[PDB]
Amino acid sequence: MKIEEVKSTTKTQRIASHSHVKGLGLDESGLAKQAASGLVGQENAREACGVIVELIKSKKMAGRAVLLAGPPGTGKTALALAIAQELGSKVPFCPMVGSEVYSTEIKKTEVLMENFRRAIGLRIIIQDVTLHDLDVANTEITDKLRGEINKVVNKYIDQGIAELVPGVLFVDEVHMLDIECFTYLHRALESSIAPIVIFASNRGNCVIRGTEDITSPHGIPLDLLDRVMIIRTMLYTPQEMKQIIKIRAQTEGINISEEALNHLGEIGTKTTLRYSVQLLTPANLLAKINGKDSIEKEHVEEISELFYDAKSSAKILADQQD
Amino acid sequence: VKSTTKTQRIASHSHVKGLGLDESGLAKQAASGLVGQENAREACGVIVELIKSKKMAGRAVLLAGPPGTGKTALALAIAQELGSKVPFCPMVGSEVYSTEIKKTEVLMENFRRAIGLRIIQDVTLHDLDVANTEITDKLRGEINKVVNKYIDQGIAELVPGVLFVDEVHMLDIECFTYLHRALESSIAPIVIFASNRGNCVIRGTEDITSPHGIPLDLLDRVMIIRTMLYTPQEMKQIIKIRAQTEGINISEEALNHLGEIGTKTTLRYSVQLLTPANLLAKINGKDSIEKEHVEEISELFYDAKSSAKILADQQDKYMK
Amino acid sequence: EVKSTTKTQRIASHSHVKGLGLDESGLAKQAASGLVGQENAREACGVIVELIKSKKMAGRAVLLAGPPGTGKTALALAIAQELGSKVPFCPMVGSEVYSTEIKKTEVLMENFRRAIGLRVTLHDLDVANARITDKLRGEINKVVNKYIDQGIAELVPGVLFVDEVHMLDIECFTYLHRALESSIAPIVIFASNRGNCVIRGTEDITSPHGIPLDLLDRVMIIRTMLYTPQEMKQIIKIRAQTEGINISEEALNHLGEIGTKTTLRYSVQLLTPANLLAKINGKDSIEKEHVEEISELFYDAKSSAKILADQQD
Amino acid sequence: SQGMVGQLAARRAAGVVLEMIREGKIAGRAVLIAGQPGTGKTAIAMGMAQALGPDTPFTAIAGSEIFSLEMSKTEALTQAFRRSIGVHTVSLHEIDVINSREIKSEVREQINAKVAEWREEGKAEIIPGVLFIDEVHMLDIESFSFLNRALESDMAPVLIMATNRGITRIRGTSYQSPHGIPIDLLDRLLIVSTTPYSEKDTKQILRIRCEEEDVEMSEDAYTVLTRIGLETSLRYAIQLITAASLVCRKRKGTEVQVDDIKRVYSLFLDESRSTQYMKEYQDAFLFN
Amino acid sequence: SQGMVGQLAARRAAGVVLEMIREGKIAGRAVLIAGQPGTGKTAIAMGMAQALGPDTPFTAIAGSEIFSLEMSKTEALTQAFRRSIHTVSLHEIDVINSREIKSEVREQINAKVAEWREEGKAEIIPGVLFIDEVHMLDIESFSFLNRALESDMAPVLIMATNRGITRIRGTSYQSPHGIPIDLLDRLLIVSTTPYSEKDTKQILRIRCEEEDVEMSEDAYTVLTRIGLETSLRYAIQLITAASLVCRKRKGTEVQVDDIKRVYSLFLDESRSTQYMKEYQDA
Amino acid sequence: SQGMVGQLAARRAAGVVLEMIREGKIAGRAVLIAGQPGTGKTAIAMGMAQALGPDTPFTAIAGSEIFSLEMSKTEALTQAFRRSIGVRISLHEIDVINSRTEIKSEVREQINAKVAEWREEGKAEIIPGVLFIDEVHMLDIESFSFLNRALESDMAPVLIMATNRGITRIRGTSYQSPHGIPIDLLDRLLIVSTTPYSEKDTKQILRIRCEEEDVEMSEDAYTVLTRIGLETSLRYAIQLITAASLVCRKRKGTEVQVDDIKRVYSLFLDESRSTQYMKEYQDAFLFN
Ligand SMILES: Nc1ncnc2c1ncn2[C@@H]1O[C@H](COP(=O)(O)OP(=O)(O)O)[C@@H](O)[C@H]1O
Ligand SMILES: Nc1ncnc2c1ncn2[C@@H]1O[C@H](COP(=O)(O)OP(=O)(O)O)[C@@H](O)[C@H]1O
Ligand SMILES: Nc1ncnc2c1ncn2[C@@H]1O[C@H](COP(=O)(O)OP(=O)(O)O)[C@@H](O)[C@H]1O
Repeated sequence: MKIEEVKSTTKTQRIASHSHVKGLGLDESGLAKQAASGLVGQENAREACGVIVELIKSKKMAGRAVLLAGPPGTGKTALALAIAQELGSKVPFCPMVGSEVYSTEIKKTEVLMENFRRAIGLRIIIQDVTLHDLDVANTEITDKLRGEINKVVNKYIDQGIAELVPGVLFVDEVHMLDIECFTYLHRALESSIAPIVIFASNRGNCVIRGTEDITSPHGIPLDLLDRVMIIRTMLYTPQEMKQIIKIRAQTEGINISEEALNHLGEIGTKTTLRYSVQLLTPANLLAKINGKDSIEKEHVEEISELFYDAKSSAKILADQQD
Repeated sequence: VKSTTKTQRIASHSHVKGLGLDESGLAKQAASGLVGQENAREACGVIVELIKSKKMAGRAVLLAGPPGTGKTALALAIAQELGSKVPFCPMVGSEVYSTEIKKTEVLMENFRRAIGLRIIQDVTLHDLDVANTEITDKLRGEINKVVNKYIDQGIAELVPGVLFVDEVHMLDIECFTYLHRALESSIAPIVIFASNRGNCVIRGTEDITSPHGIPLDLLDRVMIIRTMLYTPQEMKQIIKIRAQTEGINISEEALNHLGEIGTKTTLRYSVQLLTPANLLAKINGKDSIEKEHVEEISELFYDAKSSAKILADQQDKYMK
Repeated sequence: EVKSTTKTQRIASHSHVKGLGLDESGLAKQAASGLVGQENAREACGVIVELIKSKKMAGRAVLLAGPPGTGKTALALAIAQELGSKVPFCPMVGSEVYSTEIKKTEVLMENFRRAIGLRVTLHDLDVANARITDKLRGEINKVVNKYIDQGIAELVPGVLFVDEVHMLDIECFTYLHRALESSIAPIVIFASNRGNCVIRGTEDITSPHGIPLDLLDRVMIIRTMLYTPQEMKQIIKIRAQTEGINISEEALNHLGEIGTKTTLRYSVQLLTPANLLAKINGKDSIEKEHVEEISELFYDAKSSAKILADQQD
Repeated sequence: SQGMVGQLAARRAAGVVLEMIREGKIAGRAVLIAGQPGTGKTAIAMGMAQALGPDTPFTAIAGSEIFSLEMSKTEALTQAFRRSIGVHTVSLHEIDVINSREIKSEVREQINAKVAEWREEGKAEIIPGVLFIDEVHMLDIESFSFLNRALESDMAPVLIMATNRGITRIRGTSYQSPHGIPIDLLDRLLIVSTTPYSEKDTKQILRIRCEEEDVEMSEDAYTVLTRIGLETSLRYAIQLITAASLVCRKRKGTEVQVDDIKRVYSLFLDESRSTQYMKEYQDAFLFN
Repeated sequence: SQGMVGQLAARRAAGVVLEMIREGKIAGRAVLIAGQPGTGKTAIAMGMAQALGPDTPFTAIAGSEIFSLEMSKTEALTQAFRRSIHTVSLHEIDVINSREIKSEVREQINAKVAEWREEGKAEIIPGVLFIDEVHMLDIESFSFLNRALESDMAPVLIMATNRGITRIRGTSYQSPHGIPIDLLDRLLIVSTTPYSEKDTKQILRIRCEEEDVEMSEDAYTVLTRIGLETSLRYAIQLITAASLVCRKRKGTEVQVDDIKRVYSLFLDESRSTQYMKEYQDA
Repeated sequence: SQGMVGQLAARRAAGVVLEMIREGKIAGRAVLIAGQPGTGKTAIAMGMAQALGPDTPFTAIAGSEIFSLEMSKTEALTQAFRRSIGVRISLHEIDVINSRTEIKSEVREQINAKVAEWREEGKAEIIPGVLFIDEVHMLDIESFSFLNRALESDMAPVLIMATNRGITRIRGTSYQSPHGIPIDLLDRLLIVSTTPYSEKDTKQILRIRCEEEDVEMSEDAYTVLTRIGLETSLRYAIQLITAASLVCRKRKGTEVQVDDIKRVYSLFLDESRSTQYMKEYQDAFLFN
C-alpha cells in the first residue's frame, strides 16, 4: 500500500501525437476561439467540453459519462485529452482501445478494472499516486483487495489528509466491447472514486458484440446509453486542416514550405488527418537524404507515391486481383 | 410416502373427475366435468381399455391440437377413472433444460413418480428412490428387482400412472432416446405427449424434420388423437363450471361476454380473468361479476399476442 | 519386432500393378507391368521417379488431380514399385485424421513414420522403443542418423498416399508442412478430385484442391483422364485374370459400359459377386446373363440415392 | 400523487394485482409490464412494493445483469429470490452471509430448515417481497426454467417482469414467442400495458425534477423543453436541465431562459441525431 | 421362409450376399439396404442373420442411439461390435472378466481368446450388426467403423437408410446416404421397393393371426387400402384398437363398421399435420 | 544489384523505412508489405534484414503457423518476438539455458530483468531484429491484441507484415477491415505496394535460378519460359526447370531446348488449368 509517484507506465507513443494539446482553450463564458492552447477549430464541440469541465468541478457528473461521436480524423482523442488537461495539475489520462479487452493471458474484467485504477489519482510533504499503483504495491489481484484499498484510500480522504483527483478514461472503438464488459463498467461507474469515462465511436447503429438481436446506437447497451451525454465532432476544412499540420511540424522541429502544406493538406482532405500527419516524419527523412533543410513539395509528392493509406491499398489488391 | 405431489399445476383442473362416457362407449354431452370434445373423449375411452387389458405395450399417446382445447384436461381425466390414487405427473418439455441438474434426472424423477406401489401403503417408485444421498441408475435397477419381487410375492401391486409431457417439440434428440429406452421396460407409466406444432426440426440435429418434433423411431409407437376448438356455446359452458368451482357468482350476460374473449384469444385466458374480475367486484361491493367488470378487466389486462401487437406495431413508427 | 500389419486389404485391388511399365525412351509401352493406357500421366511419374533417385525431390510433393476411378492409387502404388524392391506404401484416406481416440497429429505423423524404412520402418522403431510420443520422435531419428553415418543400415524412404486431401483441416496441413521439411521424409503423393474448396477449418478461404497456398506451391500437379470403353475393358479383363475368374467375351463389353456409366471402381467390384452367382447356376464362367442380373440386383451409389429422392417426390 | 403522473391505466391495473396478493390468490402467476422504454415501468413496480407494506423487501435486477462472470446464472438468480424474501426483520440472503461467512448450497438448505422452525416456533415471521427483472428478454430457457422452479416454492416472492419487445426469438432456442418468454410461462402472466406520456403529463414531470435540482425556469423555457421531450425522449430532456442551469448561471442569469435551452440543445445531441449524422457520413464515405 | 412376402429383388440380393459370407469373401465390405421406412429393412437383415446360421449373433442399434449422454460414441459402437461376435459373444464375456469396461480388460480378453481359439478349444463365429438410420452417424463415427472392419474377427455390417443426397454430418459436403465416399466404394447396396396392394394384404393377414383377431374380407380390402394410402405401420396399429371396439358391442369378429370407428378416432401423421397446418397458418 | 530485380517502387520505399529505423523513429509503427502472391514480398523484407545489419536476426513465420496443436497462440507468438531480439557483449536462445524442461512468465521476467542489469552494466548490448509475419490475415483479434502489447516494448523488434487480400471479416469478429487488420493498428502501419513482375524482370530472375542448378538453356527457351511465367506464375515456371533438365539430360541433349519445355509444359500442369479441368467435369455430372 506504499505510495509510488515515480513508479508508473506512460505510453510515449500515445501522448506524442497530442503533445501540443495544452488546454481546451476556452475563455469567457466557455466561448471557443479559432486557435487556442494548441487546438484549432471544432468550436462547437470545444465549447461543449467546456461545460463538461464545469459539471465535473461542480460535482454534477453523478454517474454520467461522455460520448464523442464523429468520423475518424476529427479531433476526438484530442478533445478528451484536453479535458484531462483542463481539469488541471497533471490529472491522469488512460487512452485505451476497445479491442484491448480481448486478451488470452488476462480476463476482460482485469483489463478494465486495471485501466480504471490507472485513471484515478491521490495527491498524497506530498506526492501524487494512482489507485493502480496502490494495487501493485499491494503477484495476486483479488476482489477482497479492491474494497480494502478503496477503504484504505478513502479512509485517508475521510481523515482530511487525502484528496482524490479522478482522471479521464478514454475508451476508443467502444463498439468492440461485448455486454459483459459494459456491465462490468456499469457497476464501476456507480462507485464514488470512479473517474470520468469518455467513450468514442465512429460507427452508427451497431449490434452489441455477441449473438444479440438488439440493435443499439453506437453499439452501446440501452441501460448504459441513458447515462451518456453525446457530443458531435465535424470534419475539418482544408484551411483548418493545414493549420493542424503546421502545428505538428513545429512540435517536431520540421521546416516545411507553404506549398507543402497546401498539398499535404489536400491529401488529408482525401484520406484522413491521421494519414497526413504521419507523412511528416518520413517526408523529413527523405528531405535529409537529398540534403535539404525543409520539405519541398517534391518530397510530399514523392512520399505520397511510396506509402499508401489502408483504404486505397487494399482497394488496389482486390481490384487488380479482379 | 413423501407427500411431494404438486397441486398448483392441477389447480385449473379440479372439476375434471372422469371421461364421462356411457357404458356403450358414446360420450354424453357433459358429465364428470367435461364438456363437448366428444371425439377425443371417446378415443381416450378406448385407450383406457388397452391400458387395463394390458394391450399398451410400449405405445404412447399423442394429443395433437391447438392450445386451450382440453389437452391436459383429458390426460388428467383418464388417470382418476383408470384407478384409485393413480399418480398424474404434468411437465412441460422445457423443464429438461436446467443447469443445476442433468436432463436424465429431470425426466427420470417425473417418470418414477408417475408409478406407485400398493403394499397397505401406496408410494411412488420415486419415494423408494429417495427412501433407499444420490440416486443413480444402479440404485434404480436394484429397487426394480426388490419391487418386482414384492409384487410377485403378492405383498403389493404396482399401479402405473400417467406422465404428461407438454411442449414435446422442445425435448431434444437425447431426451427422446432416454424415453424410448425406458418406455420398453415393464414398470414404466403411460406416456402422453401433447403438441400444437406441425412438422418441426427435431431439437438437436438442425436438419431432421419430423412430425411434431418427434423422431420416427418413437413416432411409430404413438397413437395420435386430435382435439377441435370449442364453439361459442360450449365455450360459455366451460367457464360457468369454473366459476362455480371457485365459488364465484357470474351474471348470465357477462358469461356471454367472457365467452367471446374465449373465441378471440384462448380458453386458458378467459378462465384466468375470473379471479381478477371477482376481486374488482369486491372493490365495488357486489356479490357477482357484472358486465361492467368483465369489460373493465378486459381493458386493463392484456393477452400475450395483443400486447406484442401493440409494442411491435408501435415500434415501426417509434423508431422511424 | 515386426508383425507388418500393412493395409493388404487396402492394396488388394492393385495386385496386378507391377510398375510404371516405362519404355527405354521417356514414352512407356502401351501395356506392360499391369497398367493400361493413361500414358501421359504414366510418363510424368517416370519423371518423378528420377527426381527422387537424383535427390531433387527435396521438399516437393505430388498431386494427382483427376476424376474418381481414373487410376490414381494405381499410379501411386506403381511409383512405390519403381523405387526399388519392397519400399513402403501407406495408403490412407484423408478422413482418417478425425478420430476420437487419437490426436490428429498422431495418426498423420504415424503414417509418415510407417512409410520411411531402413535396411524396418521408423514407426517400428517407436513401438520397439516405446516408453511413440514427440519426445521419442526427436530421439530415434538422431539415433538412426548415426547408423547411416556408420553405414551399418541404409534409409530407403517410401511413398505416402493421402487420398481425399480436401478433408484435412488447416492444422493437419501445417503439420505435414513441418515434417516434409526434415530430411528423413517419404514422397507425399496427394490425390484430389475437386476444384476450389473452402479449406477445412477456415470457413472463408478458398484455395485450389482445398490445399493451403503455402503447401500448394511445393506441389507438382499431374492430371489423369477418364478411360475409354476400349481401354476400360482391358483393365477388367486384367482383374479377372488375377482372381481366377473365367469371363465371357460378351460380358466384358456389357461390363465396360456399366463402368463408363458409373466408375471403374464399381465395375471391378461386380466381378466377385457376379462369379458367385454363376457358381449358383453351375457355370464355368460369367455369362452375359449374370451381369444382366447383378446390374439389376446391386446398385452403384449415386443411382440408388437418385431413386430415393424421386420416391420422396 | 407520490410522483405518479398520468399512466392511469397501469396504475389501476397495478391496484387490482395487490388484491390478489393480499387475498393470497397470486400463487402460480407473475406480472409482466409491457411498454416503451422509460414510461415508468420501474415506478409502477416500485409502487406496488410501497403500497403492499411498510417493510416489504424490493430488488431491481436487469436481464443483462445475469450475463456476468461473477458466478453462475443460477447463483445470481438464487441470490435475487433469497434477497427478496423478508423474515426487526432482515432478508434470507442477509442471513446467508452471517451463518456462512461464495456460499455452500448446503448452507442455504441449512438456513432454510432452521427458518421453517423459528417461523413455526412463532418467534420469527415470514413476509414475501417483490422481485423486479427488467429487460427480461435477455434471460434464456435455462433461466426461465429456474423461475418456474422458484415460484413453486411456498416462501416465494411476487415476480414482476418488464420488457419493451414484441415478438422475439426466445433467447436460447430457434423459436419466436411474444416478449421472448416461453409459452409455458406466458399463460400464467398478468400483462400490464403502459402507454407513452401525453403533452401535459410531460410538463408536470420536468417541473417535478427541476424542484429536485433547485433550478429556476421560465414558463417559455419549461414548455420549449417539454416540446423537446415529446419529440425525442423524456430521458433526454431531463438530461439537459442540469447542463442548462450551468450555462444560465454561467452568465449569472439564475432563471433559465429559452436562449439557454436553445443553446444547450445545440451542444449535447440525443441518440437519434447522433446516429443520423453518423449514418449520413457512413454512406457518403461509401459513396465512391 | 420367415414369413417373407414380396421384396422379390432385395430377398434375392440378400441371398447372393450370403455366399460371399460363406465363401470368406465379405472381408473389407459391408451391406447397405436403401429404401423407404417400413419396407422390411430390418426383416431382410433379420433374414440373413437366420439363414446364415442357427446361433449367429444379431444386434440392432439405431443410428441415433449413439447420441447418449451416458457413454461416449466409441463405447457405444465398440460395445456393438463386441456384442455381435454352448456359445457366447465377446461383450457378454467382457462383463464377466470386468466384474463401464476397463480398456485393458478388452485387450486382455482378446489375448486370452487368441490362445483358446488357436488352441483348438474354443471357436469364434462372426455375427451380423445392423445400424438403422445410418445417416445419423458422423465422420467421427464412420472413421471408427473402417478401423473396426479391419479386425480378423469383425462381423458383417448392415446399414439401413431412407435418404438420398444428404449433408455428411460433421462436415459441409453432400454425399449419397450421408456416408463418406471413402466407404461407399466398399458397400454392397440393396434397394427395397414399396409393397403393392396384394403384398400389403398378405402382411396384415399375418399380423391379425399373430394377435388372434378375425376380420371380414371387406375389412381386409378396406384395411389394406388404408395401408397403401397412409402407411403399413398405421394400419397394423389400428387392429388391436379395432378388436377392442368390436368386442365392445359384443360383435364376434371385426367388421367394416369398426374399421370405420377406429379410423375416425386415431389419426396418422399425414392428416394430423394438415389438420394442424390449417391452424398454424391461421 | 544484390540479387533484387525490379520492384523499383517498393525497393525505394523500403529504403526510407531503414532510415526511420536508423534514426530511432520507427518506434510505435510497423511495415505492411501489400502485394499479390509471388512478387518478392519476402525478398524486399529480407533485403531490409540484409541491408540493416551484419548479424540482424530475421524470422519468417506465416499466420497459419499460429494455429498449432502443441501450444497456445500466445506461446507461439511470444517465442517469435523473443527469438528476433539480438543480444551480445537472442533472448529465446538464453531461455533454454537459464531454464530446462518449460519456459514460464516468471522465468522470462527473470532473464529480462537480469538483461536490464548487463545492458546498463555497459558489458552486454541489445539490438532489435526483424519479424516477418506472412499471410497476416490469418491472425485474429486475440493475436493482434498481443502485438500492440508487444510493439510497445523497449527492445521490441521491427514488425513486417505481408498479405494478399483486400477487405476481409477480421477473423474473430463480425467486422470487415482493409487487409483483415483491426483499425486500431492500421493507423500505425507504413504500407508498401509491390507490383507484378514485367517481362524482362521475369527473364532475369529465371536466369539466376537456372545458374543455381548449373542448368544451361537456349535463348528461345528463356523467351518461351518467361511467357509461361507471365502467363501462370513465377513460382510455377521455376518448378519446370529442374524437371526440364532431367528430360533433356534423359536424351543426353546437354542443353534445354523448346521441345523439352513444350514437353514438360504438357506433362506437369499449373493451378489454373488444373482447376478448370476439375471444374469442367465438376459441372457435367452435377448437371444431371
Ligand atoms: N483541433 C485540433 N487541434 C489540434 N490537433 C488536432 C485537432 N484536431 C485533430 N488534431 C490532431 O489530429 C490527430 C488525430 O487525433 P484524433 O482525431 O482524436 O484521432 P481520431 O480522429 O481517430 O479520433 C492528432 O494529431 C490530433 O492532435
Ligand atoms: N373438455 C373440457 N371440459 C371442461 N373444461 C375443460 C375441458 N378441457 C379443458 N377444460 C378447462 O379449460 C381450461 C383451458 O384448457 P386446458 O386443458 O388447460 O388447455 P390445453 O389445451 O393447452 O391443455 C382449463 O380450465 C381446463 O380445465
Ligand atoms: N492404369 C491402370 N491399369 C489397370 N488397372 C488400373 C489402372 N488404374 C487403375 N486401375 C485399377 O482400377 C481401379 C481404380 O482405382 P483408382 O481409381 O486408382 O483409385 P481412385 O479411385 O482412388 O483414384 C483399381 O482396381 C485399380 O487397380
